Amino acid sequence: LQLRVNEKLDVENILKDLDKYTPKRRGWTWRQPAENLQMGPFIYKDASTPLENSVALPSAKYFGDIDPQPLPVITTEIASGRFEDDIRRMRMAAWHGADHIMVIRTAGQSHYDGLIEGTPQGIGGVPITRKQVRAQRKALDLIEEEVGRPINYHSYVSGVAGPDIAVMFAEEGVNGAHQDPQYNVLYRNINMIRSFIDACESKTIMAWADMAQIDGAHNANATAREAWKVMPELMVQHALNSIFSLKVGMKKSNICLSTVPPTAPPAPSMYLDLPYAVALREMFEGYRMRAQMNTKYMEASTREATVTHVLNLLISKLTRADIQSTITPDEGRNVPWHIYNIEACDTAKQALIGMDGLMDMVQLKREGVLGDTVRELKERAVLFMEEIIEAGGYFNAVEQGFFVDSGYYPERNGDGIARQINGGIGAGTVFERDEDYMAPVTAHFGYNNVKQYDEALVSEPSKLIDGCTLEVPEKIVYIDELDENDNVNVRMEETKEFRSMIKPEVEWQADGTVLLTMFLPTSKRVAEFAAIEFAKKMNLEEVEVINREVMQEAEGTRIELKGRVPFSIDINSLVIPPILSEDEIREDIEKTPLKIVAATVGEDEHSVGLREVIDIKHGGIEKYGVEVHYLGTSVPVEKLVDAAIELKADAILASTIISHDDIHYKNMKRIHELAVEKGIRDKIMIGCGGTQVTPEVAVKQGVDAGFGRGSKGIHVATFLVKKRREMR
Amino acid sequence: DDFQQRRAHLANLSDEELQTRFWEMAEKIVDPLLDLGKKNTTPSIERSVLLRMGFSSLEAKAIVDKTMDRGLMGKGAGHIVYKIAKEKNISVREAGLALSEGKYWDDAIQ
Ligand code: B12
Ligand SMILES: Cc1ncc(COP(=O)(O)O)c(/C=N/CCC[C@H](N)C(=O)O)c1O
Ligand SMILES: CC1O[C@@H](n2cnc3c(N)ncnc32)[C@H](O)[C@H]1O
Repeated sequence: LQLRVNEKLDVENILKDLDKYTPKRRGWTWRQPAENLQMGPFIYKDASTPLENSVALPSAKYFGDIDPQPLPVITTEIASGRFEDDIRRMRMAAWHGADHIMVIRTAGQSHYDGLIEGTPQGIGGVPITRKQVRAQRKALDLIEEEVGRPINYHSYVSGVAGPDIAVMFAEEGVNGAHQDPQYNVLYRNINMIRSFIDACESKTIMAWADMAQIDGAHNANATAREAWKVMPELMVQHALNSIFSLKVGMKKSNICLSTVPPTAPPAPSMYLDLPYAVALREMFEGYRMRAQMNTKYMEASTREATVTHVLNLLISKLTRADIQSTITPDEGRNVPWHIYNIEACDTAKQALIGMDGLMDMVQLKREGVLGDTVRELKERAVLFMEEIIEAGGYFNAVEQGFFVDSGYYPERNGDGIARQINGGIGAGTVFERDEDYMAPVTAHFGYNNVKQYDEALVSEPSKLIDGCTLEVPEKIVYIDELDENDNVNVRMEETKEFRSMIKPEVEWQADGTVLLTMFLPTSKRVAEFAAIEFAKKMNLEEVEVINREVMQEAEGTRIELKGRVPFSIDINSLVIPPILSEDEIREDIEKTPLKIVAATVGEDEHSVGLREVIDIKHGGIEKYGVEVHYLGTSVPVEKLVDAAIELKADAILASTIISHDDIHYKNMKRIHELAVEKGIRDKIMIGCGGTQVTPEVAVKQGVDAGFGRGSKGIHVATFLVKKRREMR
Repeated sequence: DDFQQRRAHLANLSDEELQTRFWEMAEKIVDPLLDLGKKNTTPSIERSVLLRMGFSSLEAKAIVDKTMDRGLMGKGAGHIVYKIAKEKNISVREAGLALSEGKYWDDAIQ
């Protein structure tokens, strides 16, 4: 119901009636290619359908504010701990091109042995529950209607309640999710038997939902000592979750490889990452490539991150990315702020658009060093499999510590992670099914004896109970809150005040945080602290130095700080006032020709100033088609006029630089008088400028306008067209 | 490399053959795991059955907690509730519900 572009999203109105919300859509959506698309002056080889409402790249202003959208579906990561604040950032992000909103879970939700309910406060992520999901997806339904292009809701089916969360996601129309039982074992230490048995069930459910699945390979990048050696392992994990998923019954087009280029500068990164990128995509023809951005070799400089992320988009463009995830360029500096999600989204939309149809003009030298390494990596991958097989399959491989090893396989440093086939979270929670094991629900995986109740229902185990929740949404049990203190409505009230005052925020409504960039003429430690003092003396609470870059050990250091603004401001308490374009100026002079005489006047030899507002170089009136007749310098006032008359000029421009004894105003006045004496004063425009000129003091002398320090041609031209109209 | 002498038996494969191998060995590795999946269940898998049947998360947990107390998992926590309702002539929900509060397990054991 509704949504207006100028009216804030009503979250309070969204938290309402949740017990009767259903999704509008089920499944993942891709972007529609829009072949040979025309937008503004240009034609686009690699664009998809444009949005109905969006915010263009700043510089789009020079091209009619077109906002073309790239082929790959674009992700951003929004999860602040409070979903209700996050929804607003979603709206923001969606207008900047995002159609994939991914919600990292609350710290170690992987360990929760079942669903959670309600809206407790997250920690390093949002606690995923049916309430919070219904809220966000309801909101996104709205937002996607607004932007005009379906949005993909995404989160994590991981840990010990995989099956649980898979069901909830399926029901509540979650469009994408991470699922990789390998993740559970390697990094979360969850019993390998328990989790690979669970995955079948989860993946089967996600299959039912036509959900896009992303895997966990990228976590290998992160754990690895040197990510440039982890590629043969990377190709095995990807391979393992893919065949496994495929076999469970997922579509090859829903199985997505999560693939981050391993290195970043100063390493020769394109050189290292490109051949692996090419190998990966050759081996998994048919599968989806989910390109994600580097976070390992990232620091606190947002600039650094942006450049390296561009090289990440280049990698995707030289090869393929069905999905292109993004990393906020401040990910290494703090928890993502609103503004840096939008930075990410702009960057990705920006580079890709800039790389439009680039493969029509560039191609891979597949036969050369590139080809050779591509084969080499595939072979190291194959060997890796052989050795797994050769030691009793997956489980023994993990036990023997094949995984997370800092060596470049077949090289083995013997420092990998090893898991007990019998240890871990949920050890000995695996039960054998008997001849008569049954489950009367849709999308169940393993042995299900229904024949003991009806040979004819074997393909419809839900018919045993007149449909399961997957067929009868009504049957789903909605739970609203469990904790009366740690919830959203308790949170929405600690801030209802700000819904007509205002203050700056970074993640959560009114949190008062802002960023401070400065440079100090001393070394890094001294400057780090001086920075904090300045920040303090600005009225900032909770001051942190978040970035430190050395300009030069001795000449100075850049510092970046966050802090808190302890006050608010009343919108009502601000006084806010309420412009001819270069095209308007140009058009007016094009239609009505406009002729000027200009001079540096008197005994003045300073010529630069007048010429600075005439020459086309720095935006002088010449640019707009004004006919400038220039007399030179040390021109007499009497002379200037006589020419204005001879040439039937429309305006006189005079430069007045030397200002000794008010000689500059004195000549301004002699010009007005000289024109009056000659009866052209009412038929002419008289403009005068100079270093010591004050526009008011110059009008008082009788001339039409005065210009001083900082005059540019646009100003003088705006004055010539406006004043001329005013006289007709 | 080392690597060089280990890839010896790979040198003469074609790119198609090397890929085909990779994948058939991939399938060979996960097939056993897939099996474990067919032949076994877990607390989460059972709770997830209950969720799909009309029960809540809190309820599902209680029903499975008592299903494990009786080594009954082997039958299927969803199954139990079913037989239990088709036996007493009651609603899938009332049965399941009853079981969540330690009722009808006497019956369940037979
Ligand atoms: C470089 C310079 C000179 C150059 C001039 C070279 C040339 N061809 O232009 C030479 C030629 C090196 C020079 C000579 C002298 N000059 Co001298 N000159 C300067 C200096 C440093 C340059 C100013 C300048 O060009 N600014 C850059 C331009 C871009 O700015 P602008 O002129 O102000 O123009 C802007 C605005 O005024 C406006 N504008 C200006 N005119 C007009 C007209 C119109 C219609 C509009 C719309 C806008 C507009 O638009 C521009 C937008 O940014 C200044 C000191 C200073 N910083 O002001 C003195 C200075 C103006 N000159 C000075 C002096 C004393 C001299 C000399 C007498 C020194 C000597 N010989 O002993 C001689 C005199 C020569 C003479 N017969 O006039 C003094 C003047 C003191 C005063 N108040 O009268 C100054 C202020 C230096 C000083 N403080 O002593 N100098
Ligand atoms: C396959 C999988 N399951 C669960 C979890 C996390 O869930 P918990 O923390 O164990 O509760 C992860 C973690 N990925 C880290 C960031 C995501 C990244 N930035 C991204 O590109 O996807 C995971 O990879
Ligand atoms: C620490 C927490 O325990 C849960 N939780 C489960 N049951 C209750 C209950 N009866 N009262 C309060 N919290 C409960 C939450 O979902 C949570 O935030």
